[PDB]
Amino acid sequence: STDASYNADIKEERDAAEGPMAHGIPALNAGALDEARAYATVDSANTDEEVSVAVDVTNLAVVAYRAGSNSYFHAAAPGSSLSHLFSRSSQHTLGFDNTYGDMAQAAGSNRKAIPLGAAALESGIASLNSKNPLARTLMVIIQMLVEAARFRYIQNNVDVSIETQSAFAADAAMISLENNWANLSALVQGSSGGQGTFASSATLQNAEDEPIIVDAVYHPTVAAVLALMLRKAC
Amino acid sequence: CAAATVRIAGRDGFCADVNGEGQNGAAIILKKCAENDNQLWTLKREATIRSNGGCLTTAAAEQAKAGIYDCTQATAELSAWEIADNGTIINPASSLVLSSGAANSLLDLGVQTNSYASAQGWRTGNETSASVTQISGSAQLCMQAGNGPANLWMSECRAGKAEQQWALLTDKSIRSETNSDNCLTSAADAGPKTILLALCSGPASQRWVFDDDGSILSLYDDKQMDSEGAAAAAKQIILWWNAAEPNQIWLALF
Repeated sequence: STDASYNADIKEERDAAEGPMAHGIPALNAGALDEARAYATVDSANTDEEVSVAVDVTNLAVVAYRAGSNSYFHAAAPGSSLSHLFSRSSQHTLGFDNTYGDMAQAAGSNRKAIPLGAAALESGIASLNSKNPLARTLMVIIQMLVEAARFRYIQNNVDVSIETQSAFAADAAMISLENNWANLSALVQGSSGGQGTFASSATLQNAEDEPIIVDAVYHPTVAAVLALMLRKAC
Repeated sequence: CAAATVRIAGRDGFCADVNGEGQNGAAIILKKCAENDNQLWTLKREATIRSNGGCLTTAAAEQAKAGIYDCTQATAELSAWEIADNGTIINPASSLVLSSGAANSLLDLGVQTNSYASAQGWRTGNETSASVTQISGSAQLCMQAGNGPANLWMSECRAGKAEQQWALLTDKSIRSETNSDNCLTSAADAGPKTILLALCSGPASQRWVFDDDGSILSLYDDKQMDSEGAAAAAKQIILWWNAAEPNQIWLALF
């Protein structure tokens, strides 16, 4: 239950799944990944009820998770992923993917209507070790662990939380950033001939719910926030 | 992937404009930001900033001043510009950079040498207004304005007090929100004295830029924003060099 422990945590996640940067912001490895290195395993313990996450190091997606003697792969999991993930376990398959639009449909709620912080993934892991209606615990886990490594801003949201010692939900700030992770990248890689200027206006919201129309990379909301960028070009 | 079109802001949020419209030899001025056709600049793949069909050339009626011109009647060297994260917009061949003598509307824009001043800081992007954010630093302490906005150390974040709020202008200058007149200044850095707030004189010492390394660098001296040690609640902040200290790390939570 510390910021440093948590800081170091996502740090080891940012510098373990990153190949040479572009505008100073690192980028995930491209198809140059063997199925024998496309999967990263992360552990997560609490009251000693721990899980294991199997993320894709090319795009940072959770392809399944272990529970002692049971693993649970998302519906969008390719075949070759079961034959070399948590094989020594009793495999299983879920009825949805790692998408939010999916896990949102499941839970019946969503990121904005979901509290985050220490007192959140604490029980998030419990539901997992146990079982069902864990859809939500995927919101307050993928977001607390994965969506915080790509943006320094969501880490400082999950960090300023442990700080102030309260709980909180994902505002329009983290959501816009989150769902614009594919565009941003594409727009920052496709934007090399226009030297620091995208082709459209990506809208991200500030903490005061003020819509922001980012046009270039010369904005703090880009160079300082983005920590890991998806690999797409032009 | 070939050609994109945005805007170019600068000194005190004033936009880079083309005297009315004209063509060939029309000087560039500092005009209030609007969605005008003579306000939009097309950043291209060969590095030529073009506007109303013409490229942005460096003239020399003796001196050197930005201006538009036929991209075919102008010599390459005079049509290729280079924009960097530091906020500079240079012309590699001449080695001269885009600068704004005075922060006044309709004021002619001139090209000079790299002083790394705030009078030479720009920001290409459609969003031109000042980005009001919250700068967080060492030990999750926020940046506030000690005493009457004339000194600033760190203090706990209240999460709603304008004393710790800051405005980021397109000229790469950190200014106060309830007084966008004075802004982050340096000092005689040669010997850790202290950073505070004076009126925005536009020197190469009031210009900061948030780099991807996680810190705030000041182009002029390539130093970064640091603390005297840890004392943050009644002490001071200094300018020190690349020591990879976790204390030199800051994040603008917007």
